[PDB]
Amino acid sequence: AADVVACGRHTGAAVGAFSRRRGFVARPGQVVAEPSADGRAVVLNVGLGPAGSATAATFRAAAAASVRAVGPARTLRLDLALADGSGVPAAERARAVAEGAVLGLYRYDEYRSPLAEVIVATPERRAVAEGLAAAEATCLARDLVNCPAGTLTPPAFADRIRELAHTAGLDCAVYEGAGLTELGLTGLTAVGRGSAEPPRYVELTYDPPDLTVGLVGKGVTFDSGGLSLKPSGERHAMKADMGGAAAVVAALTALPRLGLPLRVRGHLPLAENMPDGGALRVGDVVRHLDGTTTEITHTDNEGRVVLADVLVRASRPGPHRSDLVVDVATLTSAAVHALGTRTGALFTPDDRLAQTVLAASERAGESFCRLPLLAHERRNLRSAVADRVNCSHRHGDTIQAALFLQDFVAAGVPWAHLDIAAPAYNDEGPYAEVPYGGTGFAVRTLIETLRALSE
Amino acid sequence: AADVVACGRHTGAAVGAFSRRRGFVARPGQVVAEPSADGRAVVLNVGLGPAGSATAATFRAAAAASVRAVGPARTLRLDLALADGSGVPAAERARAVAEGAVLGLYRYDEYRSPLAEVIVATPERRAVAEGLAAAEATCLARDLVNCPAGTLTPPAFADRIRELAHTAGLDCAVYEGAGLTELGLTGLTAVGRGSAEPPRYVELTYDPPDLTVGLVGKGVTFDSGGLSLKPSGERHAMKADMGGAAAVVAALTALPRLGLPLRVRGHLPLAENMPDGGALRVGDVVRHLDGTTTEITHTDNEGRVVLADVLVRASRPGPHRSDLVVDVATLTSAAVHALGTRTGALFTPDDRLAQTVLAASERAGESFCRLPLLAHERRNLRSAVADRVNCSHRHGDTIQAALFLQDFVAAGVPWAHLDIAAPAYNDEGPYAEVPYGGTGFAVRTLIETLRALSE
Amino acid sequence: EGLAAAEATCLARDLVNCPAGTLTPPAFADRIRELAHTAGLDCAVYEGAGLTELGLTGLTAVGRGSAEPPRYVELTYDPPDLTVGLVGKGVTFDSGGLSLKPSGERHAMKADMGGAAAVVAALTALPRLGLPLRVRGHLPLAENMPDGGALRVGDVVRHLDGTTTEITHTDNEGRVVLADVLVRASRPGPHRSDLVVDVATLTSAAVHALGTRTGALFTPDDRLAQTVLAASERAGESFCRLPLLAHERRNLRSAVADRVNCSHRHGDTIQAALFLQDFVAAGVPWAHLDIAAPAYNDEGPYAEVPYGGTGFAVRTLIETLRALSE
Ligand SMILES: [Mn+2]
Ligand SMILES: [Mn+2]
Ligand SMILES: [Mn+2]
Ligand SMILES: [Mn+2]
Ligand SMILES: [Mn+2]
Ligand SMILES: [Mn+2]
Repeated sequence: AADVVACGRHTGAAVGAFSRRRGFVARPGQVVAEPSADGRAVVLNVGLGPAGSATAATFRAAAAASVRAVGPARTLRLDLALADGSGVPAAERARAVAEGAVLGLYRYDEYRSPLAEVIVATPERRAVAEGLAAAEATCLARDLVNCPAGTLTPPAFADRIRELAHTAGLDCAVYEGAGLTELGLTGLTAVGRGSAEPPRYVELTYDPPDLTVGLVGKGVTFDSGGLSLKPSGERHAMKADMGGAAAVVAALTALPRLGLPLRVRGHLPLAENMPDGGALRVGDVVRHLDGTTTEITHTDNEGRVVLADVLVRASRPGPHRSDLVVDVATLTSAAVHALGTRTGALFTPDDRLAQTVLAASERAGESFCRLPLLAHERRNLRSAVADRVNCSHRHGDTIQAALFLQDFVAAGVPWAHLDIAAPAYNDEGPYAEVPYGGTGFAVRTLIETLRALSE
Repeated sequence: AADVVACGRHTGAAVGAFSRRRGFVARPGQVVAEPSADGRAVVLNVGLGPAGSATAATFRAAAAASVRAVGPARTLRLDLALADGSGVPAAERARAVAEGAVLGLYRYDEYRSPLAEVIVATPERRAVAEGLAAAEATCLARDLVNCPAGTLTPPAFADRIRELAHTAGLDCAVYEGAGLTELGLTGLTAVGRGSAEPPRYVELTYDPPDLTVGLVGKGVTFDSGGLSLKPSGERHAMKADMGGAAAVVAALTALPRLGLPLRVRGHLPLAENMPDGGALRVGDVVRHLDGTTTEITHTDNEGRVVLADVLVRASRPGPHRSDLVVDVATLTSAAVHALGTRTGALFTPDDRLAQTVLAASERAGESFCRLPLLAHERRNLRSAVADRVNCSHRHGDTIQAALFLQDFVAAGVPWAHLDIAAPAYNDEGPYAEVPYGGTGFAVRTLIETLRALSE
Repeated sequence: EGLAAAEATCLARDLVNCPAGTLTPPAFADRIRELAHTAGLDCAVYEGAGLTELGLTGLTAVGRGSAEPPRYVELTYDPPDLTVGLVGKGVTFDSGGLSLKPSGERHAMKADMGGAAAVVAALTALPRLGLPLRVRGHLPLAENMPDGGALRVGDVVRHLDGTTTEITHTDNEGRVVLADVLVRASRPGPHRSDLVVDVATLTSAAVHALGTRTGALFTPDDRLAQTVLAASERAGESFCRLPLLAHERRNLRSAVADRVNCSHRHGDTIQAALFLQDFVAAGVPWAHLDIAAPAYNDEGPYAEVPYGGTGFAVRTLIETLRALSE
């Protein structure tokens, strides 16, 4: 039995006397190992819960639990997708089992000083291939987020995107120094100025021969806070503030494999936010690409300032025309207080786009909830000096940040904003298919959203 | 095989192909379950590490890991103590396996809305019986510490000690109200006054027909801080501030089973420290039983004030004469900063008593380190008003608290002080034989110390 | 002998009291060079590219944020008459780095080179005493400053022994700086350092338990412990031994590297000692002296101790080296 075989069991399914004696009750993610019938290999009995309540997430989580229980085995065959009786069709089971296996195997050992084959048993080969690709993209995002900021600097991150673009056949332009200055991304330049690592701006285009979607990803490779320095003695995953950029890049790398008939452009501002003799100051004013002005009332609300000019560039009327814009950003720390650590916030004025993103997230097994663009919170954007502030010092910053970003989206362009600060990094232990640390959150939601949009 | 049999394996010992295929490498506490040879029951292979490095703690921890992996089995036989090859003699193996099994099975489910038999296989029946008794005493302390303070009030705790004394044949006197006032325990009375639950004082004596040892246990059943109220938003196990009293009571309950030829008296001041219109005030002075005075500079350093008069009573020259005094107290929060969460502090001027307690702790597998009674820290006891303060507001409070207690021990009486604030409560997850929450720390050290003293 | 021991102590007092803007790492290296020359001690100063070649990546990473570049100095007392290695933490100014020390709390940030001061001063006294033993001083010198190019939380240092440390708090910089020096000092090689003692104003957690006038001693070697403690008694300096608790190693674990420089949990004094232990070559006896609190007296003068820099550990070291030479 190829070293280890993992069998999915719904509640009520038969297992041997040994599994029963060990307490196997088919609880989701429960794994009991036993010798195979011939005594030459290992069987894992893996719980899928009641058949009537099982979802694709159940299969995804059960696959992750299987690969975690593999021990020193060289080969693992997952039969989980062959369990029927639930409402989850075979193709969705196969896709989810494939995702969960890759996501569950993920390790980040690059900075530390025998499993050779995972096989998914199913006729749904296409679904398996899609699952593997989606999960591999997620793991790419995980690597990028986990990467120490001293390795993944803005220049190094730009180089990495260039290499990934080259592999995938994606068109890539990297802007730096004077070339960057010409673009008028004054938020990026101002925020990035304090650091010894100069900022970068990268555009990625997936453009198959077969609507144009713009993806904007916040790539603050290290967020210290700037002069409004993050308190020492509080823990912050400061290197993880490029999770939005990671999600966008990774999603873009998966599109050529899927062959989606839609044009997608990625827009990635990359910078460090550092304290320094030449750092952006509280009370300074940024004049943005659209001529409007932002007073910097708190240097740690840097992401919205960096994204502003990119949203103008991405959405402005011009050559070939981006029909809709989605931004992804580890933007706000206020959200998590209400929503908790595992749910992202979705903002959009477009109800059908909201539905498209939420349904995409459900298929992907990623938790989002929509928050309203409350008109009465615009009063908290007011500045005594400029057109707006980047920080009100009042409650409601998650909503205020969304309204701030909305100011820079050209009139009539459908737009959605994904604030993923909390779910982008897991500071608790591993659970299900999610490791400690960088999660790659939103990659799969984005892929699913782009699929629906292409249909 | 009696549902489940647990086999101890040192590194290099033979296991079946299944255990090897699962990755069993005899790592301490590693458990791999497999069917028995006849297919009718369960075998647990349990790691004991290399034979040359195994200690009694290894066996204790391996036993705890065994009982945790039992599943729904009705009977468990531990063969762990029959593994030889290590330096741990058979009797010590049996004692430790017995302790670990009971300690590992411990659960505290009283306030929540199939295992019927654990058997230890060995000829060392006496050692097993001693291990079970020591562990049962530890679990009694665990229950007392875990108990909600609203259930274990000072009056209710006094009643519980009375019941335990009655079972064991121990002489017990409970003092309350006017009877308590007569004893002159003015620290206890002053600290306890703010609460609606009145304080208690309990004396327990083990007095077999076969030296007199005095045990003093801090029994603050709930420490809010008093008027110097503990900051809300910081977590404190305020109900666990009676861990010292718990350890002393539990140790006393084990002595009749062991039949130690020594007289041991327990002295237990019990109170709540609460804010109230009538609570002890910052700047108030307590006149103690020896006529000396303490200025209350911080109401949250209440334990030393409560213990002071009890130490005078316990050590004063008088009827039958207590030859040595050991106090146990969850006293200080400063210690943990240096020593960490799993090590108690030991203070004594007596080098041979220090050695006796430390060696006892080693046998028991409880971590202590001796701290010095630094003469230059007495300057931090000075008060502008009284003979001493209960808080210097300077670094070194763990040492200062010990010196404070030393003031009340009658001249020439050997004395040791055990500060166990951190190890008395585990606020991390369970590990080895230690659960989350109340640990019963110091019970086994005390029993081992009294054994050595009786020899 | 008393005058010489006290004069060495006063040299350490001067070095600690010196404003950090005067006693920069380059200036401190120059001062050691001058003191070595007086005493007849062999001295090598490493800087820039020459420093880079040594692979002291902890020192370089910690020191990078400052405008004052780091230095590394080796001092050898080598009379014609065992080889003892002394490692001294020389952070000439510890601001905290990006994990910046809170403003409104008082810290003697210039005093974070007290360990280096004690080692240098002890070495200057040896030629006067004529002790028959070879003693090498190893002094990493740097400023820990916030800057656009400062070491970041989450960065990984790859040390001279190939092992890795994740920087979870930039204010636990001393252990990171000392790591590579301990590898260099203890590695098997030419003439062979038989034992290593490090002295460092390392930890702020200790003082909570021990108070302001007592240093912490760590060593797995019971006889070396006794030698140092008895030396301290003769010198009138207060130390207490703390255990190298095996169960505190779990708090060194990192999700990314081989270890962290900060657990954000209780027990950092012990954890820091275990961290340093990782870099001492197998079989080399080692002791660690954590003297953050007693190195600087922030209360008024008492007895023979002034306000400010105390020169703590100089006399203990001299007494320890005397006993070791006998
Ligand atoms: Mn920020
Ligand atoms: Mn940010
Ligand atoms: Mn208290
Ligand atoms: Mn208390
Ligand atoms: Mn520091
Ligand atoms: Mn330092």
